[PDB]
Amino acid sequence: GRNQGNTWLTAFVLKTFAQARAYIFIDEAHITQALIWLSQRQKDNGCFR
Amino acid sequence: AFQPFFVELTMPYSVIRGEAFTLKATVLNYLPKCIRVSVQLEASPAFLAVPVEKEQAPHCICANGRQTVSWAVTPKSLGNVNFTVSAEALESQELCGTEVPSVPEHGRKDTVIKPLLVEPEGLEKETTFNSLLCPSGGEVSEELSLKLPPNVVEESARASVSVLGDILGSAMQNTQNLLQMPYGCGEQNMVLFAPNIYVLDYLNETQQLTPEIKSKAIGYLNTGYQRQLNYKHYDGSYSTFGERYGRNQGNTWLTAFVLKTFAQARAYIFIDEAHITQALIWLSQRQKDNGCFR
Amino acid sequence: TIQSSGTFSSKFQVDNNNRLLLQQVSLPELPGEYSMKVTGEGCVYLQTSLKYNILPEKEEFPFALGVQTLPQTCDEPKAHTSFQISLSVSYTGSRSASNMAIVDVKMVSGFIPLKPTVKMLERSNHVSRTEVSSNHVLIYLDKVSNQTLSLFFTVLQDVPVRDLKPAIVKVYDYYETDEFAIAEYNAPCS
Ligand SMILES: *[C@@H]1O[C@H](CO)[C@@H](O[C@@H]2O[C@H](CO)[C@@H](O)[C@H](O)[C@H]2NC(C)=O)[C@H](O)[C@H]1NC(C)=O
Ligand SMILES: *[C@@H]1O[C@H](CO)[C@@H](O)[C@H](O)[C@H]1NC(C)=O
Repeated sequence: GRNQGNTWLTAFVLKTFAQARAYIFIDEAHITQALIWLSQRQKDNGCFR
Repeated sequence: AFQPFFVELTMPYSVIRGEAFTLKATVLNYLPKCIRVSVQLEASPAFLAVPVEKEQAPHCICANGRQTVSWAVTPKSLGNVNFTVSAEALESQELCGTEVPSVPEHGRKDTVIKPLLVEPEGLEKETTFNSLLCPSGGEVSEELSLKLPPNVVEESARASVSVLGDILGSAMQNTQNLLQMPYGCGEQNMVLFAPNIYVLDYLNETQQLTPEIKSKAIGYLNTGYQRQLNYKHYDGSYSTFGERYGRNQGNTWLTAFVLKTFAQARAYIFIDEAHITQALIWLSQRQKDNGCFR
Repeated sequence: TIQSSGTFSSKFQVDNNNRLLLQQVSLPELPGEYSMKVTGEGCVYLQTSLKYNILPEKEEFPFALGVQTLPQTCDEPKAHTSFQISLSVSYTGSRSASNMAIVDVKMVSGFIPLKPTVKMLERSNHVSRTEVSSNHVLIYLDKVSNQTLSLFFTVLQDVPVRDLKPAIVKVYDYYETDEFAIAEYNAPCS
């Protein structure tokens, strides 16, 4: 639960999930949830550990 | 336990304007002894009692003697009214039959006192009014006029007033009930989960109410949300059965009602902050820049 | 202070302890006029209510409660007791307000239903709550109807002797602008 993970693959893809969001439908929920998970990990000052 | 006498009656009913119904009275001797009982009814000018058995007295019967004893009466007043009858056994009259003991204990005379309702004439309603006064260490006064008498019925209309602040919730008999997975359909399931959700708020808040059935209703709600996972949409909206209807919105009472409690329910079993922001961001989209979106 | 036209003025008082106190008072005037006056700190609200009966003899109106009582008269020694009353109703204004809620069906002065329990028990028309009040009948939730349907149900004579005035059980709400649309008929066996 209270952890993060690798992001190359999610960063690599989350665009193409949004290029792949033409043929079969992935929502703008699947990308903002990905995003908002990221915004949380940011500290206010520190390069989050 | 035993009594040899008991009174059965004619329960009148909430009855019509014309009050001449059918009031009877019947006491029955289950003792083996034939005893005279002198009987009458305590009446008043609150109604127009009429002596059916005017000249002759319902007198005397024996063990399990059947006799029907009634009068006519056509009241004037309306509302619940008590009717007092009395039946007493007297001595020294061994003449109604061969003999009459007529020697009871402290339960000597049989007397019965019966609140009957009379329904007034016409269809019933009222009219009220609502007035506040809020002087702040000062004085305020108000006038209220109370009149709509079109097509009026005789002596039918009355009124009153009050004010209150009540504390000490007594109890909870209003509280408990239950239903379930709607045997007929998944359509009435919207009215299932909707009040189901805020039962969380009551478990402990109430101090009279039954939290356990609401602690059961969460047992249900631990399935309730799982249906809402199914009743949602992919883009984010919600329907009775959900997506396969793309470029549209849907009702929001239920999602607005819940999405907080989804976030009060996000303690026991885990729903993410994704499920709420996706709900949200679906909403922000529907907003125009200028128009109250159609 | 509760002051009226008829030289009448009743006073009341309220405090932390009278907080929870209901102060009921009525008056008999055909004049309805209620001047009041108070004092103190903070705000507080009192309320009124004026009871009265209506429907002595209303005239006919848009809606059709179709009720029929019996074979047009008792006119036989066995009757006044067993007579199945068939009720057949649908208003047309049925658009985009709610689901089917409204009904009222009750007994007259001295009449007890049994099979009426069982006929309501039977009815279910493509969708139904099988809802019941045990003095009334609730089979209504469904989609907009241009049809009616019906039913039929009797009583037993609880009252042998009954002064002349009927019972009529009507509730009628279809649209805000029009008159509220009553339709009626009593029991004829009398
Ligand atoms: C009741 O009347 C309505 C009137 O709208 C009927 O609904 C439609 O009626 C039109 C003609 O006015 C037809 O062309 C349609 O085929 C009807 N169906 C719909 C839903 O559009 C309706 O069929 C009638 N029956 C009930 C019980 O609603
Ligand atoms: C009538 O009887 C009812 C029920 O016993 C009682 O509550 C009410 O006070 C009585 N009214 C009187 C005494 O007139």
